[PDB]
Amino acid sequence: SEVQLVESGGGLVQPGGSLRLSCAASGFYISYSSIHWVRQAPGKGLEWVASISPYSGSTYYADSVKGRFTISADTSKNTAYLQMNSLRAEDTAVYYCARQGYRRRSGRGFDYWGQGTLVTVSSASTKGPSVFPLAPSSKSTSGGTAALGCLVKDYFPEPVTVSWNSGALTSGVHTFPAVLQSSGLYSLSSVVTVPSSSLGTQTYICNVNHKPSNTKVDKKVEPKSC
Amino acid sequence: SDIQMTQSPSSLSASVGDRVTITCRASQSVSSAVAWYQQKPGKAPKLLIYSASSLYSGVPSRFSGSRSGTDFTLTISSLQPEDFATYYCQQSYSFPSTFGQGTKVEIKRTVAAPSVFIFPPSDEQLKSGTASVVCLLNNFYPREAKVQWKVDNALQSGNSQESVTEQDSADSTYSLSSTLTLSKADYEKHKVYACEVTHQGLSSPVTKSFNRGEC
RNA sequence: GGUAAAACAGCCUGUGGGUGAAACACACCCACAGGGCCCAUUGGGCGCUAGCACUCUGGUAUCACCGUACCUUUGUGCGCCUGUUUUACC
Repeated sequence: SEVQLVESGGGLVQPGGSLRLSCAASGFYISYSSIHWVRQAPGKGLEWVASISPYSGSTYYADSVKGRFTISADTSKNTAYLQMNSLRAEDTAVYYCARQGYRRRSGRGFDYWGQGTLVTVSSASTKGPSVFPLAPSSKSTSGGTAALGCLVKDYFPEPVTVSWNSGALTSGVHTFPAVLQSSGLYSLSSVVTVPSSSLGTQTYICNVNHKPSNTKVDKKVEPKSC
Repeated sequence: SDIQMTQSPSSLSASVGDRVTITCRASQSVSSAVAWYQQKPGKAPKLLIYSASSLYSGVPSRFSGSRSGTDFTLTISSLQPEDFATYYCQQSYSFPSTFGQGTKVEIKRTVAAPSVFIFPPSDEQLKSGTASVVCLLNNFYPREAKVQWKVDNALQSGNSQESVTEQDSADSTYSLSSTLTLSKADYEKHKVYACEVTHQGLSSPVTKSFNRGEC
């Protein structure tokens, strides 16, 4: 849509380290709005982090981050920031920037939001995933529909994206929540259901992205014969 | 002292077409400076209501907000399948800003038995050294489901893990994956691998299986 | 914004309400409380003044009385300065 907030800066960081998140604005000028950061620990609720007011530059902070975090606003780049120092395990969360809308149009509601970026505070090291196919068969066929998938194993940290046929194939798709293994690595699988008659003609490819380890894998999933 | 927004219920289930009420209770006056948000799995919150009772532009009129002193209510006049989400109230009266703990709204629908599919480990995985057997339970309701792994008719314990999708925004169903993890040396000590599923939509439990080396 | 013509307000200090792309800060508007200075003091005045007109209260010089001129003070209208708003044209 018209107004967008595009964030960056996330990733793995050592405990006691630092990260700067960016919030790039489009379709409006951050100088006329208040800009907020809100986080969401995985599985948990929204937690407001900080805000910066227009025309005064006044800044405000949740007590859990006061003195460690610094919000700022570079109007000449139309970009806001969050500088995060002395990060603790409990700072792991998805971080959102949000525009407080115009007073006369949406009160103090947060009318636009970034798509979020994940900060993992961990002393563990980054490892790319292994992508294995989940082939369709007569043992994944039922009533003209067949299931095939990709098994995305042994990676850290979250997240991974999985699309299918470069995003040409969307319906019937299930990408499951990652599961944390006893090794401390994550794995998940993405499955898709397709017309069984298409298993001969149509190529199915799962695309797996794991930015923390620069990994970007395309893996063709072809039928086996059970 | 920071203002608390006490939100209730923590979750609810409602059938499609039901009127849904969510309540938020401020620990001190917040005037009308209250917003409601809808957050869908994987996605940023979206604004529904501002100034406690004003409908954000673009938001369907089946959503509405009301205020009575420090009690704030979000209402869905007729719940739709796409209204599956977690809903949050927020106070913007004083700093620091505060959100309620959220309310996860679930859709109640008719029973749907899962379709059950099994996936033998790939050749590519085996020569790296391990073996994952995947059991897929697809598009079932309700979420409760039993997955039993039998290896040559011997039950497994602590040898598998399950993951469940969020409720589907269109048909209100669930899908689940159970994956049996086994070393290659162990995987080749047995022949039959069976996923056994119990679910309320199934008049009797459904078993899918395969023999090793013959997939 | 430019031009032209108006309106409303303007001693100080706080406070509150609002509006300005606006939670605070800032700017402006609108109220309230308290205070200061001037006066002819149960009350009235105060954006600023070396000026102007008139008036009024006290003086000072002429001076028998009367009358005249200047000062001062009460106001009114100017002159001078600021803020906001409105209209017409460009």
